[PDB]
Amino acid sequence: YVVGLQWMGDNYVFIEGDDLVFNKATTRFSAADLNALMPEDAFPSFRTLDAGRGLVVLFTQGGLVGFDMLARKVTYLFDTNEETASLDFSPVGDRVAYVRNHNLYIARGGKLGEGMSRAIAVTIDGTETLVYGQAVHQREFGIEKGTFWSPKGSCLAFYRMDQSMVKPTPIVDYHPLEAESKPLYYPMAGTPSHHVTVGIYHLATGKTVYLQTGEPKEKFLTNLSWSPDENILYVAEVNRAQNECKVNAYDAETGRFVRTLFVETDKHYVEPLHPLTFLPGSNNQFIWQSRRDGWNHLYLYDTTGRLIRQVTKGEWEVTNFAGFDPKGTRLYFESTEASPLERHFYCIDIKGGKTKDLTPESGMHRTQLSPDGSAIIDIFQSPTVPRKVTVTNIGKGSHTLLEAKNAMPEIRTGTIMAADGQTPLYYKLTMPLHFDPAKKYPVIVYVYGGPHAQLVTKTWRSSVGGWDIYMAQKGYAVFTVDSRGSANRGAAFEQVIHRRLGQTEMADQMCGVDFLKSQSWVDADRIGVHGWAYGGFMTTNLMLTHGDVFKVGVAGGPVIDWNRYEIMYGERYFDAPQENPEGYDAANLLKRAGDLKGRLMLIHGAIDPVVVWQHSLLFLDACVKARTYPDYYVYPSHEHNVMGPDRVHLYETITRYFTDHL
Amino acid sequence: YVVGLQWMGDNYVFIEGDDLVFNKATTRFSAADLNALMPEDAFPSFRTLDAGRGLVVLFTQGGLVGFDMLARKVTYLFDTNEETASLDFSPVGDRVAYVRNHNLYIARGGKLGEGMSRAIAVTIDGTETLVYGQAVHQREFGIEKGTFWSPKGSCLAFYRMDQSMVKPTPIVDYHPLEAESKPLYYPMAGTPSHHVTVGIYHLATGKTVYLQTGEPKEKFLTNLSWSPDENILYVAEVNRAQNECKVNAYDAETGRFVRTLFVETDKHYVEPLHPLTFLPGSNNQFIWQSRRDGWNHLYLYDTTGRLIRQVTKGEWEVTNFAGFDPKGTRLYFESTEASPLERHFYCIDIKGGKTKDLTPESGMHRTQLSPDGSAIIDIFQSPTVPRKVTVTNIGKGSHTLLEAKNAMPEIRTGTIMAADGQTPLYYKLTMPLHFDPAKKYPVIVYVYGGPHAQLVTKTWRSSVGGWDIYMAQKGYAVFTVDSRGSANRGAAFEQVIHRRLGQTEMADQMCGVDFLKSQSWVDADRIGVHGWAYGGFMTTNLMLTHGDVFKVGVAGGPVIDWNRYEIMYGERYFDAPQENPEGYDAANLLKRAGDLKGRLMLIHGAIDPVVVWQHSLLFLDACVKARTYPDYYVYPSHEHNVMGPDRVHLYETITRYFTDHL
Repeated sequence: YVVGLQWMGDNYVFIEGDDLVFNKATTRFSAADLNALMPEDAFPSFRTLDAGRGLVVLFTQGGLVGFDMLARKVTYLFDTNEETASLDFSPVGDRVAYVRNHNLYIARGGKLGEGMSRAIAVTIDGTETLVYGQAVHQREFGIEKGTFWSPKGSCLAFYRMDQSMVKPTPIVDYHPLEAESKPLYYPMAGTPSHHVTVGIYHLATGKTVYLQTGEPKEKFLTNLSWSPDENILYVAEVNRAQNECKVNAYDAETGRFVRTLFVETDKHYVEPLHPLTFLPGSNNQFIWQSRRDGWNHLYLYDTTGRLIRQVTKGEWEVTNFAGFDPKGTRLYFESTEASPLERHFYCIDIKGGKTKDLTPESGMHRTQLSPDGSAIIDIFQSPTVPRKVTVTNIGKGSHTLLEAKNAMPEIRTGTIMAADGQTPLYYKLTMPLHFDPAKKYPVIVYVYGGPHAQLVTKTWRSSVGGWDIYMAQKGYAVFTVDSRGSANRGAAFEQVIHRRLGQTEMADQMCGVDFLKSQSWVDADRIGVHGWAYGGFMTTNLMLTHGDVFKVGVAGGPVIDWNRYEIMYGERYFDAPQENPEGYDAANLLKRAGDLKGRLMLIHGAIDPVVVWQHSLLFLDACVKARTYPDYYVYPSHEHNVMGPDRVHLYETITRYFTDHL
Repeated sequence: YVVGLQWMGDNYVFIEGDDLVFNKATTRFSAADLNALMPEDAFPSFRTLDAGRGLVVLFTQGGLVGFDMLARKVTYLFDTNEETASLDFSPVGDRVAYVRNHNLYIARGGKLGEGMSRAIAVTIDGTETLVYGQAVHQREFGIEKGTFWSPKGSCLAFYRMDQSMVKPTPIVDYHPLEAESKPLYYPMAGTPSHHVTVGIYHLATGKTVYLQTGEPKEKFLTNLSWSPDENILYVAEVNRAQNECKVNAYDAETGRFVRTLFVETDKHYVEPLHPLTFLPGSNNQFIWQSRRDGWNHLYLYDTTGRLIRQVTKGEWEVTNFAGFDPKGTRLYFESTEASPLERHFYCIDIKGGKTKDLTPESGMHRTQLSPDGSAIIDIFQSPTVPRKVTVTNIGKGSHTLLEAKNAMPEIRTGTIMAADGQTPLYYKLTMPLHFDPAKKYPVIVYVYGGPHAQLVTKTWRSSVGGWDIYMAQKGYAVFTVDSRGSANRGAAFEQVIHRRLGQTEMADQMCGVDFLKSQSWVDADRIGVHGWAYGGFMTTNLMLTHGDVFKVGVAGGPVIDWNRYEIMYGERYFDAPQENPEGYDAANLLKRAGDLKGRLMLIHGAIDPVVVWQHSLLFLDACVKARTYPDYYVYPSHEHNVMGPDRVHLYETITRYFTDHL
């Protein structure tokens, strides 16, 4: 990454230590010039709010400074009471919503000099048991926050989560003299889910209204989408069985149910991940993403509920919807049409038809469509190309903004059949530094395998934070393969795992082993395995299932008993435990601890809210009574992943463990 | 141990599967004959209540059966509501006191056939924050329970512990679907102690009275001792500085303070461990144990507070007071007068003078003085003798009841100077199985080192649960040495550690190393260390202090930061942390985690209430940030020590760790 590249109206900006170089399709702006315009070394970090209007917000000791870049003027001063995590600025740019001590507030931006005004408390009965304005449903179904402003800043929609009926998991903080425990309302598979409702605060009247979403109370309220009109608030409702998704229209004034536009079901599960996105200047048509036909595509609906058409279609998937052209006759997006291993920015006619790849060079393309929808910033990188920024006037020439190119582990890539004998799996093989084919090196299988992830793509070097490359330097070869269940290969490719977590995944992973055994340089007796989270589940499951093949493994934050995983994610792929005993039992690693004959180290972050510590601890417990002997390590200060400098320590631990036992 | 040997009036009993063979100085009693006398394979286990009268209690599915052995008659039936842990039977043998759901109750024994009567609730406002009738002050100062009956069963004294001012430590139970947390009111060094008061329930009137023990509320109320008279209730009060012990007399009728018999102080700390024990048929004289002159001896006091004399005296210590002769002219006891490495049962004149060793054979003598104070059962064992039961009519011959004698690790014993160049330390050395002096074996130092313990004594084989012998079989030599601070060597020998925990102990332990380096067969580069609890503290401290000497270690339930150890024990030897910063800082292993260069494994029982889990977890945390790499293992179901079959697993883990890294 090189100094935050992005759009500012019709200018594409990027920093330069002390400078913020604005350019087009050219003029600087120093941290100094900026300070000159402030009230009270390099260029300060900031969050862009309105790329188009160039409005941004600067974080500074005491309040936030709204600042306009295209007009170099300080917009407003906001006082959030030192709360930044939940900051959600009104689209009008003059107000910001945030959560503080369980409640939702709206601080009004104060003009420079004109004085500040007391923030407004939208709610006042918030609690650790009653959460307001924050992510809900375990951050599934695209939910990343809990506040939603109406297009015109007239209303502020927000979640209200009653989790008082959820038996909590303790999260211990071991730093105080005496350790302190805070409860974590983590709803486990099969247990009563939390109860969510959507409230709507009207800035004008200060009046609040909750959508009459009805019963059952556990209904999953996802993807809130306001109407450009602000009269309707759309909600993508999903049932507990997660096999039905009703998109409903709600009266934002009264909260009354208006009607169901459309419903979509699926044999295994439906999983809405994006809001409705209306066409520019339209209040009757909107684009909706669906994976209904086995591939995520863009559909053009009409607020009546009538499907006008499926804009994109094919055995590939849209991996990001960037938007439209000013008129709204073309849709821009990122997809795997070129290859499951690549990402290209496209552009298709709103009427459908052929798509035009705008970033055809083989590799990974991460593109940013400009505001005026004309130009395009493109950051590319392939196995051969480290990076290559390319601002482009859609139509004109493609002025390159930056190009680069660089003993190291040889990385090989190939394909192999999955355990079904027909499905093509992709793998990346990191050869040991100073590889000598005369030799017989030890190999470690790095594995995730779970849904929503794809590890093998045409990128630059590693795609696992460089752990593979680290290990390769210590003499071990690392191998990864996106087994069935992995992402971006279509619904059929993924859903095969339904109700049978771990089964096909391992069957496919063993095909990755056969491949490795086919290499002369592969020492079939020194095969290891490593993984985190879902990869932890796999690493352990593999060692207990194929104790003869894998000698050593290290499993971080491993899911051991899926009955203890969250309702939302867990139930989608496994279904409730009461309705699928055999599936759950086959994956309950606690039941097969006695099969641990090799050397395995579980690693966990004590205050982990994703995969509760209990998982790895209970495994150890099962081992004590089954008389098996795993190893262990705990990071008391970390949650799910060890981030920051501590990661040097994590890598050192994981690595040394293999150099010690593999 | 061979079928519970003990006294029953003038008979010495011991079981025999289905039989209970009574004998003298002879007749059986079958489990069958017994069942014939019950209301509703071998001989049932039982708790003796009155050895003299032969009264016992049998635990049987539904209630407890009081039974008389010397008269083969069922005394009473007790209904405790399935509560056994706290059972404390009235000396009258017809009533039992017990705690159930925070409250104290007294169930009356019901005669066979005559019907049962509803138990009486002495208290009713008990809580997890207000504990009634249980051990207090962290089970220090001899406190093992919280109920004390008056000699005639007229009154029931009991502790009332208000711990609401103690910040609790969580104890997580990871077995339920979602882990559950119960608070543990573990008062850490320097924090507010709990508030204890002694209540007295009068069976006759049902009236209750609390001793007016006054202020400060943190006063340690220890060693409650009733007067044979039942009018006075004696209490050994200890201050927070633990340098003063006032023995006070209290009116059992009103609870009013009567007077202070005597006070005893000490430069470092005073530590009362036994109640007052009046002379038979006397209400004015009682024996009191003190270590006031640097050695635990028996003192003869007068209820006025006047010291009549010091019955026993010498540079040895009384290790157990068995009692007197019917008349009360001789005291019987166990001591180290023969040698700190042995235990002999003695007998001295109440007037003082020479002591007569009644069990002179060199070794460990565990004796039981008969009720009529004439005979004596003696279980002996030495390095050469496995066991040797010996019933003896004090004066007559010594009829032996059982004698026994048996490739194995050669155990050597010797002495070495402590780091002060003058004090004699004793060690036990377990040689590796199949020792060959031509060789150079690796050695592991097993260490406790803390106060109140003595590992090196003239016993049979190991004296560490056989772990030394286990390791010796896998090629490693194990060495232990009772360093200064260890028990039974006098106050001066122990107190040297005061305010400087870990310092002299290690200095002495390194003298044990020099000794080992003096052996040709000792491979000076393969020296390890193992310890539990205080031994964990030592093991870690040694590896961080002498990283060059110790290559590998395993520390179970280790105290790492003494600021997190209980007030009672901790403050006695270290004094408060606020008054001894340097002492505490020098022992705060968290401060020196960066010095861990060798391989160390901490082991802990998750629900450990002695050494809170936090200790080892924080150490790991300190290591992550100091960039050092220890190993780890947790037993989620265990407390301080892994007992039962699981101990096979513990031993296997500890051992394999050394065979892997040492």
